Amino acid sequence: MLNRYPLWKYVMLIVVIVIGLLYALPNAVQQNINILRNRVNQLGVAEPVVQRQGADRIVVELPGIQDTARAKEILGATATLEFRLVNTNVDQAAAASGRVPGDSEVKQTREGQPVVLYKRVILTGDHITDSTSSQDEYNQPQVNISLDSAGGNIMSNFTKDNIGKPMATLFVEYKDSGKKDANGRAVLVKQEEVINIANIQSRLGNSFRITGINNPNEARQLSLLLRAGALIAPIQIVEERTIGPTLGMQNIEQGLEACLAGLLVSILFMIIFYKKFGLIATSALIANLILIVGIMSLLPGATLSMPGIAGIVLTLAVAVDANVLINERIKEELSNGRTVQQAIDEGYRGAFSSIFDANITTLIKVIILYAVGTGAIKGFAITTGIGVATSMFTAIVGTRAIVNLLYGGKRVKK
Amino acid sequence: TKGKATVAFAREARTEVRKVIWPTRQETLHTTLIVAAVTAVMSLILWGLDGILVRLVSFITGLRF
Amino acid sequence: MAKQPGLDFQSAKGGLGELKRRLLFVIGALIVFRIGSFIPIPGIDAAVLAKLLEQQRGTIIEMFNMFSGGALSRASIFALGIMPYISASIIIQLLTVVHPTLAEIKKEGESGRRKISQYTRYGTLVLAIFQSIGIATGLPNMPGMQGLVINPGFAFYFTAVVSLVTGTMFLMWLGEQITERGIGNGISIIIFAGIVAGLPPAIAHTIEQARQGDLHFLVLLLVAVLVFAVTFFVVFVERGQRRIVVNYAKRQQGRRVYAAQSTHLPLKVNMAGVIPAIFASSIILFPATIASWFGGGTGWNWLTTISLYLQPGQPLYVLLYASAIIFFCFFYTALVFNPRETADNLKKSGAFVPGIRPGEQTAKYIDKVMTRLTLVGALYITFICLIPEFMRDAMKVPFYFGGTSLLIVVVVIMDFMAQVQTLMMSSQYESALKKANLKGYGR
Amino acid sequence: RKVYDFMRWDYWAFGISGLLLIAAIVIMGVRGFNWGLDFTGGTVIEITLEKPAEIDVMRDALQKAGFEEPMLQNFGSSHDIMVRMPPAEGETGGQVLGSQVLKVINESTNQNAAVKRIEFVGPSVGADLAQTGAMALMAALLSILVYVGFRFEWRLAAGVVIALAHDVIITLGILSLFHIEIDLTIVASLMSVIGYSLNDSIVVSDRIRENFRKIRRGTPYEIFNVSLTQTLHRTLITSGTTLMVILMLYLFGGPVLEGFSLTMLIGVSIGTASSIYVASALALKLGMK
Amino acid sequence: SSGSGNFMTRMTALLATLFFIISLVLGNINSN
Amino acid sequence: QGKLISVKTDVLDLTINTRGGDVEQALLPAYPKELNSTQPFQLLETSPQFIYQAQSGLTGRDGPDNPANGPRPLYNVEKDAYVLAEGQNELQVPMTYTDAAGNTFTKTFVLKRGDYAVNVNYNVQNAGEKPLEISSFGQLKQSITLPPHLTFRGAAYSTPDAAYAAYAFDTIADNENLNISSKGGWVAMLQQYFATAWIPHNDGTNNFYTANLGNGIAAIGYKSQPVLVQPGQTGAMNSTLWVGPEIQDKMAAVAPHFISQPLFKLLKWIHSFVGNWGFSIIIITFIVRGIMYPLTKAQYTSMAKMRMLQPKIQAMRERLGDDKQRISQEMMALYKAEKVNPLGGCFPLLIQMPIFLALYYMLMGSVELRQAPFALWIHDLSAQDPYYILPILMGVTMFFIQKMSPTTVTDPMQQKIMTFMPVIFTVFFLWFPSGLVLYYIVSNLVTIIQQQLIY
Repeated sequence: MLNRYPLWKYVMLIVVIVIGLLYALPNAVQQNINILRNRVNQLGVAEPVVQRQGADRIVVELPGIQDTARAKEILGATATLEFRLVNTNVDQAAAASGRVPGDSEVKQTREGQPVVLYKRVILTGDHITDSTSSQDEYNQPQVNISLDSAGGNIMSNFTKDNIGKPMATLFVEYKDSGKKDANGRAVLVKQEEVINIANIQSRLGNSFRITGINNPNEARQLSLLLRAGALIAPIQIVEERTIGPTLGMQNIEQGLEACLAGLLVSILFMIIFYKKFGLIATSALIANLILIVGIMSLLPGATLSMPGIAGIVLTLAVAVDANVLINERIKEELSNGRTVQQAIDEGYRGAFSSIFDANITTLIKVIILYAVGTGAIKGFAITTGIGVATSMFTAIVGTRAIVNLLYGGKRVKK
Repeated sequence: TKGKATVAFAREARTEVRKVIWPTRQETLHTTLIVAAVTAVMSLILWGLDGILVRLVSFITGLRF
Repeated sequence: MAKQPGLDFQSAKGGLGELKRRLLFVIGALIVFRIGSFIPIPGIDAAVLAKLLEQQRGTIIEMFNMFSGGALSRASIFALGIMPYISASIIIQLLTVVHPTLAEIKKEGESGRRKISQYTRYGTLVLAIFQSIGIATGLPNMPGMQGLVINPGFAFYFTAVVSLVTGTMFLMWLGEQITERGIGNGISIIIFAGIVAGLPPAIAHTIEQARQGDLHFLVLLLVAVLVFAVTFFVVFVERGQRRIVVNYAKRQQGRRVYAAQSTHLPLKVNMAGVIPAIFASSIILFPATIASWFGGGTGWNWLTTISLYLQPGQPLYVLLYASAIIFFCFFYTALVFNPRETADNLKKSGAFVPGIRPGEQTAKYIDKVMTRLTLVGALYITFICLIPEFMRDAMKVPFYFGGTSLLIVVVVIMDFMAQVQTLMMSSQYESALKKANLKGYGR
Repeated sequence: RKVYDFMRWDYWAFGISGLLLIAAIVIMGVRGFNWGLDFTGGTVIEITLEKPAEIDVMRDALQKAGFEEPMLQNFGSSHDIMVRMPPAEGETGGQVLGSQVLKVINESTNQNAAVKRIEFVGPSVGADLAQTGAMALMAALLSILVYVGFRFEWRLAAGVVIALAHDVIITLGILSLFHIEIDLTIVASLMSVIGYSLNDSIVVSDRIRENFRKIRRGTPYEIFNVSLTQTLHRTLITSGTTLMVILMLYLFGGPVLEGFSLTMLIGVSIGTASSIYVASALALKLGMK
Repeated sequence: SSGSGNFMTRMTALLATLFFIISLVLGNINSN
Repeated sequence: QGKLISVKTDVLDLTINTRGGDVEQALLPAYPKELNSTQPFQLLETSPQFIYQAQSGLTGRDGPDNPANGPRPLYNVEKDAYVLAEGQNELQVPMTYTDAAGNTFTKTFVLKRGDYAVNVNYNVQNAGEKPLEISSFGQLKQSITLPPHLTFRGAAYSTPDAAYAAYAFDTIADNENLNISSKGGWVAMLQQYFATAWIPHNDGTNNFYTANLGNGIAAIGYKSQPVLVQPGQTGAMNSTLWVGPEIQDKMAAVAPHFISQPLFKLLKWIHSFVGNWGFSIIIITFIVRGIMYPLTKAQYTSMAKMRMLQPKIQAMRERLGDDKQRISQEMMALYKAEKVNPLGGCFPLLIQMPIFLALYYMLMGSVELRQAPFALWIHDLSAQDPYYILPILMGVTMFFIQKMSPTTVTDPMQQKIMTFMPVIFTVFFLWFPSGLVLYYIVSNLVTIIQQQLIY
C-alpha cells in the first residue's frame, strides 16, 4: 500500500483528530450597539468598529488596557431622555452631525459647542416610538423622529410658543471623577450631550424634525442611532476579540491564538506547495501535538507564560519543518536518480538523517539554555524540552508513509 | 510616421464596405428575432443566476445603509 | 517590481471522480464578478453618488465608467474593472512597436517566437496599486468624503484599496482556473467576466439595494426602463453579421457527431475586424482615462490648458481611432497576430453549403466574404465594426457608458455561444483544435 | 529546471554587505546596545493613546512621578506608546502606593488615553538577568558551532556561523540605533531562530559529506559546487513552513509583540539570504590547497 | 497559470473571494 | 487684461483693476517698509507668484462678480488717476458695469480723509425693467506664505453673538470650507501689524465661507441675504473694507449691532520627547530603511535581470487548451531554478510605499525645519531658493543607488524602469525645501554603505 498505517488504525487516528477539535474552543440588544459604540471611545480607540458575539452579547473592548470590570455600568449608562430648549449661537455644531464625514475619537471628543441658553423642559422620559429619514423638499435628505401620543399631545399643546426655539436631543455626557485616585472609574452625567440640535416648526405633534444630512447616499445608520439612543436599556460589555484587556495576560492569549493560526497556515503550505491525497502528509503532526498536550496535563506542575508560548512556537516549528524535510527529500532524490527498485529501504536508511540532525540541533540549545538562563529562558526551554523529545520519535517512525507516497506513480522527473 | 502617409488603403476600404453591403438586403424581421433571442436568453441566464446570490445580499444593504 | 509564484490553479488529475463541475467554471467567473461589481466597498461612504454642490462629492466621467463596469452609484470591490488589464495590455504589446529589428513579436524566417504568456496577468498587478490609490484619492472632491489610503486606523479607503488589489488577485485567478473542465484562454475569458456588470436593467446594475424597501427614488434610475435601446444597439452589431444558419446537422452535415437538431447560431463573418480595433481605441482612450481616473479640479472637472485637451477629448479621439485603424490593419496585424480560426471552430450550425449541394454557396450569402477573410486584401474587415460603434456613441446609450467596451463583450458573447455547444462532447472525447488565435488578420 | 547564475556575484555582494556589518557594530559602541527591563533593570510604562491627543498631558503625569525628559526613551507601534527609563529612585519605586499622579490615565477631554501596564525591575536584580541572558545566548551558539564541526566539517561550521550571524548582526545594529530593549525575549528569539535557517545548511552539508565519501579518484571541490545546485530549491522551500508560523504570530501580536516577531521574521529569512552558498564557497577556498 | 508551481484550491478561493461582501461592509451584519 | 489706476489720500494709497473693478494693490504711505526710506509698505498684491486682495461685488445667478465665473467683467471708470485733498472730506471712485439685459451695476469705493476703512457701496439700477434677486458679496483671498523681497498670517471671523475664531497659514494641506449663517459680523485676513476685512452693514443673515482657491491660496468671504429689486428701481447694499492696522476691536465698533493625522503622529511617537526636529526624521528613516534591508534590495533586483532569453520566458498558457489531465503535474514540473520577472505581482512594490509617503507628507507641510538641530552640521533646512548644492547632490545620489550590478541591455521592455528614476526625481524635488531633499539622501545612505566607504 501507499499508506503505511493499517486501515482501522488510520480511521482510528482520523476519528481522534476530528473529535479533538471540539475541545475548549467553542464559546433588541444588537441594534443598539452603534450608540454603545460611541461610549467606548475616548480611550485611544484607533478603529471603533462594534460587533456582537451572541444575540445579547457585544464585544469591542480595547487592546491590553488595565481592568475594565470597574467600568462596566459606567460604560453601560443610559440617558434620562429629558429634551429642553437651548440656544446654539452661530456654529450649529452637534455630535451626530460631526459623525457624517466619518468620525474620529479626538475630533468627536472635541465635537460639540457652547450653549448660550439651556433651560425649559419640554419632553421627559419615554416618548419616542420611531426615527427614520425621508427625501423631503429641501434637496438634502431629512431625519425625523416619531413621538408617542402622550408626548405628541404635550408638544401639540406647547407648539405655538415654542415654534422657532432650538430644542435639544440629549444623551449622556462624561465627567471628571471626584477622588482621582484610580484609572477608569468616573460616573456619567445623564443629559448633557447635545447629539443633535434642531428647531421646532412641526405642525404635527407625533413628528419631530432633526437637522438634514450631508451623507452622499447613506442615511439608515444615522437614522437608527437616534432611536437606538432612546430605546436602549443599559448594555454591559463582554467577551474579547483575541485582543482585549490586561496587557501581559493578553500577550499569552494573542500568542496562543498565533500558534493555532500558525499551525493552520503551515497546513495551507502543505496543501499549496504539494499534491493532495488522503490525510497521510498531515498525520505525524497531529499525533505530535496530542502527545504534547497529553504529557503537559499529566504534569500540571509549572505555570503558563508567554516565554512558554514562545517554546510552543519553537516546538511547532520543529514539527512543521520536519514534515517538510522528509517530503522534499524523497522526490528530489528520486528526481536526481536515487534508486526506484530499492527505494523504500534506502528511504528508511537515508531519508531521516536531516530530521535527526534538526531535532538534535534543537535539543542541545534547549538543554544549554535551561542550565545557564534565568527567568523566561527556563519558561521557554521547559515547554520545548518535552516537545523536542516527543517530536523526534513521532517523526522518525510516524512520517514513514511519506517515502511510499512520493515513490509512487509516474517515474518521470519531479 | 503613421500620420497622413501610406497609401493605398482607407479610400479603398470605404468602397469595399459599400460594395459588400450592396448585393443583398440588410435586415429581415425573424432573423432579427433569432439573434435577439439568443441575446435575450443569455442576459436572462445571468439574471436568474445572480438573483439567488447578490440580489439577496443587496436587499439588506438597501434596508440598513 | 515583479514576482512569479502565487496566483495559480487548483490541484487536479484523471480517473472516475469529479464529474459534476460542467459549466461551473466557464460562467461562474461571470457571476463571481457580478457579486463584487454591485456591492459597496468597506466604509462609512461607499454608496457614493456624484455632487450637486461645489465642495464635496465626486463627478461622473465616461472614462472611469467604461473600463470600471461601474459608475458613481456605489464604489465596488472589483471597481478597477478591466482598466489595469487593458492598460498592461497597451504597455506590454503596443509600446514595443518601436524599431522592428529589436521590436520582436514579428514574423521570423525561423518557426515560432512565443514569449509573452506571463506579462499581461502579472502586469495587471503593478498598475492595480497605483490605479487603486488614483481613484481613491482622485475626482474633484474625493469619490465621497475624505479617506486617505495610508491610514493605520480610519482605514476604510485603505480597506477598499486592499479589497481592489486582492480582488485583482482573484479576477486574474478566475481567468486561468478554467483548465479543470471549462473552456477559453487568453484575453477573451477575462473580458467575458469583466464588462458583464450591465445588460438586463440596461444600466450597469444596482437596481439592487437602491429600489429596496422604504427608499423613495434615485434620479439615475430614470434611464433604466430603456432596455430596448441597449438591446437595439447590441442587436445592431449582430445585424451586420451575414445571417447564415441553414438546413440540418444530421449525418454528414453535422458540426456535432450524432446530432438530430442544428444549433440556431448564425455564422459570424465580421469577427476578425475587432482584433485591430480594440488596440487602436485603447491607446487613445488611455491618456484621457489616466487624467479622468487621477482627475481633479476646484469644485468641478479640471478645464485648464492641458486637461481640456484630454478630459472632454471624446469625440475627436474617437475620429482619431477611426482614422488610425489602417495602421494596425496595414503593415502590423498578420505579421503580429495569427490569421488562423476564420470559421471552422466558430460555426456549430449544420450544412456545408447552403441548400446542401455541390458548389454554389453564392456572393449574396457567404462566398465572396469568405474569400477576403482568407486570400490577400484586408479592406473590408475593420471598417464594418466602426459603423456600430459610431451609431451607438453618436446617440449614446442608457448603460452609463458608451465606447469600445460595448463592442468587445458583445463579440465574446457570440464566441462563447459557439463554444458551449459541443463542450460535453469535447470534454468527453478529443477535439483537434481549441481556440487561441482569434482570427488575427490585416494586410 | 537546471542552471543557476548568481554565485560569483553573491560572495562579492556579501563582501560589500560587510561594511554595513562594520557600521552596525559601530552603532553598538557609539549609541549603545544595553537597554531593558529583564536586561539590567528598567522602569517601563505602556499606554494606548489616540493620535491627535495631547501627549504634553501624558508628559505632565510622568514629570509628576518624577521622570525627566532625556531619561524617557520613546517607542510606539500602531495605537500604543511604550516608554522606558532607568530604575526608579529610593523608596519612590514603580509600584508604589499613594501620590496618585499616573492614576489620571483613562479620564480625558483631549489627551484620549488608556493605561495598559506598569513595570519595575531594580538594578542588581536586572543585572543577574542580563549576565545569564548574555551567557545563555553565547553558549547555545558555541554549542551549535561545535556540533556542525564534529558532525560534518569544521571549515564549513565556521563558514556557516560567520554567514548566518552576519545578517543577524546587521539587523541588530538597526535595532541598536533605535534603543530596543534586549530582554530575555530577544535572547529567546535569537536562540529560537537558529535552526530554521541552518536546516538548509544541514541538507547541503549532509549531501556534500555523502557525495565526498562515495567518490574514488575525482576531486572534492567540483562535487561541492554540484551539491549546491542539486539541493538549491529545497533550501528555498525549507522553512517556508516556519515562516508561515511567525507571520501569524506577527499579525495577532501587532504592536506589543512587533520586535519579538521582527527578530523571528528576519531570523527564519537568513538561511536563504547570506546562506549556505557563501559559506560553502569560503570553506571550498580553504579546502583547496 | 505561473511556471513556478503552487496550488490555490478552488472552494477556499471562491469563499475567500466573496468574503468581503459579508464581512467588512458596514450596516449588513453590524450598524455603526 | 484691463488696466491699473492710482487712487491716493493722506493715509491711503490704493490701486484699482478695471478687470473685475477690484482693489488688487494697496499701500500704507504712513509706514515705510524700512529705516531711512521713502517707500511705503505694500498691503494688497496681485503680481505673479503671490496674491493678496479684496474682491468686491454682487452675486447670484445673473450677478456680475460671482466667484464661480470665468474672468471677471471689464468695468468702466471715467479716470486714470484720483487724488484727494483740501475742499472735500470724501473721494468716491465708481466702478460701473451693465450686464447683457441692460441693468446698471455700480461698485463705489469711497475713501475719507484720515481713516483706513474704505466704505464700499454697491448699487443695482434695474434699467432692463424685469425682476432681480441680487446678493451682496465679498471675497478676501491670500497666498499661504510670502518670501522676502524688500507665521502671524491667517484668516479670522467674528459675529456679534459668538466668540471670534481665527486660523493661521501654517497647517493648510486641505482646509475647512465654513458654513456659518449669522446676521452682523465680519470676515478678516491677518498679518504682522496689519489686516484687511469685510464688514457688511447689510440687514438680515449673512452666509460665510472660506475656501482654497488653488494650491496654497486661501480665501474667506460672505454672501448677504438676496435683495429683491423692482423694475425701474435703484437699490443699495453697504460694506466697509478695511486696509490698515490689525485692531480687531475697530471692526465691531464700526459694525451695526482629507490629509488627517494617524501615520504622521505614529511616526512622531517613536521619538516624541527628543525635541530635536529634523534630526529624528532622518534617524527613524535610517532605522525603517534598515527594517527594509532585504526589501529595498528585493525592489532593486526585481527590476534587474528581467529576462532569460526566449525559451525560459514563455510558460503555462498554450498547454491549457489541450485539456489533458496531466496539466497539474506539469505546472509543478516546469520552473525550478527559473524566476522570470513579468513586471508586477504587488509584493516588492507595495510594502515600502506608505512610510516614505508619510515621510514625504510630514516634511512637505512641516513646521519643524525652522530651527537647526544642534547635532546636524547643516543650517537652514527650510531653504528652497534656486542655485544650491543639495538638489544636484541628490540627483547624483539617486543615480548611484541604481548602480553597481545593473547589467544593461538594449531590449525595449523594462530596461529604462531602472534609469528613468533620477531624471524624474531631480526635476520634481528641485522645488521645495533642503530638508525634503536631505531626507532622500539619508534614505539612500543605507544602500550607500553597501556601495562604498563613507562615514
